Amino acid sequence: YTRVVWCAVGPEEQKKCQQWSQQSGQNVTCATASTTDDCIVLVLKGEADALNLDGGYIYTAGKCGLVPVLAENRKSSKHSSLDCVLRPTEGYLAVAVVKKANEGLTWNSLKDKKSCHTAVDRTAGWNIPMGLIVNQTGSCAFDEFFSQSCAPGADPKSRLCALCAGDDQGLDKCVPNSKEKYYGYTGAFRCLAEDVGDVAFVKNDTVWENTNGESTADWAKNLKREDFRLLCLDGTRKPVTEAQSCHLAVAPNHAVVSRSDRAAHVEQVLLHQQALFGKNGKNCPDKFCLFKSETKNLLFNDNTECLAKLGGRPTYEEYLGTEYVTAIANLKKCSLEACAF
Ligand SMILES: *[C@@H]1O[C@H](CO)[C@@H](O[C@@H]2O[C@H](CO)[C@@H](O[C@@H]3O[C@H](CO)[C@@H](O)[C@H](O)[C@@H]3O)[C@H](O)[C@H]2NC(C)=O)[C@H](O)[C@H]1NC(C)=O
Ligand SMILES: *[C@@H]1O[C@H](CO)[C@@H](O[C@@H]2O[C@H](CO)[C@@H](O)[C@H](O)[C@H]2NC(C)=O)[C@H](O)[C@H]1NC(C)=O
Ligand SMILES: *[C@@H]1O[C@H](CO)[C@@H](O[C@@H]2O[C@H](CO)[C@@H](O)[C@H](O)[C@H]2NC(C)=O)[C@H](O)[C@H]1NC(C)=O
Ligand SMILES: CC(C)/N=C\[C@@H](O)COc1cccc2ccccc12
Ligand SMILES: [Fe+3]
Ligand SMILES: [Zn+2]
Ligand SMILES: [Zn+2]
Repeated sequence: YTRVVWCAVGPEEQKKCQQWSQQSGQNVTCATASTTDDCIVLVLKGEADALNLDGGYIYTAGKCGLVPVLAENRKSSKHSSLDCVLRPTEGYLAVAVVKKANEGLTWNSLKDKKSCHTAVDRTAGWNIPMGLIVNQTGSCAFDEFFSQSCAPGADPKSRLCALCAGDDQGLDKCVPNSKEKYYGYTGAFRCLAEDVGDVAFVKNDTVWENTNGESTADWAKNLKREDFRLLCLDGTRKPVTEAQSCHLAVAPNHAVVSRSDRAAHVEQVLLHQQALFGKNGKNCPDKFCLFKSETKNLLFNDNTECLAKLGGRPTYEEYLGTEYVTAIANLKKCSLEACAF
């Protein structure tokens, strides 16, 4: 009680966690796994308490009895009167992004192109676009739709991993952690920016955060918003300013999950942790900021303003929404209920 073990995915999340652990006075400690699924297993066993998950994994976790505790909440124009912790979460926009110079590439001509996914089983990077594609083609052969992909977490020797690059040394090709060059929102967008892939499946925010000087990372320094287009489902292409009307779906925010028996305790610690290291935390800019990691989205997305209370004490199914749960169920038919472990 009062002590929470956080599960870090990969070495860079471990390093961030160790620092947070140090600054928390060991009120938070760290477990590390190579994959998010392994972190989920550590939580089930009771060897870790919590990690922040994409909605695709909240679905995995939820079937195993884990619960949403607090959600990532980003910058808002509406509800602005309300305190961030009490403000409802809005959801992010899942988009398909292409290079402008790649003229005449539309939603309807993606077959045999090269693709960049955040990771297998993630909302924007996988579940939404491949759910749409399985539906549209009436085929479960989503391994044969694109000529080559980087989809971290797929078989490293299938074409779904052909475009993945591994780490500094070429090791760890296609691992679903940040050692993979093209892992996650930032990695998938980089995959597109370097013209390894033709399309990246990311969220609206990723384009903005890595273009027009917002990043300063060497691959992203010279990236310009006007050089990218969104692919809409009507066959159109739009500027990245038109995400409201050109997206694949609205995605439930990333959320902290814990075993239901630990939820209350995890919630209490985390609220106090963000008072100290969150956006206006006592200690953030000065000693440690929970929600920064130079564009890398380690443990939390860099654009998190705060972690919000849920309210309505939602199950994972109500948190994800029936719309999203049925999408995943339908897609998982290709690869009807149980915990995977
Ligand atoms: C790909 O297609 C599948 C199969 O249709 C989609 O599942 C279908 O989509 C709709 C939208 O969620 C579901 O209909 C709804 O269901 C409830 C009660 O059934 C109803 O009250 C709603 O107003 C709405 O009519 C439908 O259940 C579902 N069909 C099946 C067989 O499950 C799936 O969503 C698609 N995948 C993606 C990413 O679009
Ligand atoms: C580690 O956790 C303990 C217990 O929650 C914290 O101790 C409390 O600190 C606050 C602020 O200093 C006080 O108002 C309480 O009276 C303390 N006692 C309790 C409730 O046990 C401690 O601050 C935490 N350390 C860090 C740096 O996060
Ligand atoms: C797409 O994402 C971007 C980046 O998150 C959003 O632009 C931000 O909007 C907030 C408040 O709405 C502003 O205060 C920020 O300055 C913007 N960020 C940057 C870096 O430009 C944009 O609103 C999103 N669009 C949609 C349709 O959701
Ligand atoms: C008690 C419940 C209803 N309240 C908190 C959560 O459900 C919020 O979850 C959600 C978070 C983000 C997007 C979402 C889209 C549809 C439905 C729920 C979403
Ligand atoms: Fe996501
Ligand atoms: Zn919409
Ligand atoms: Zn409920």
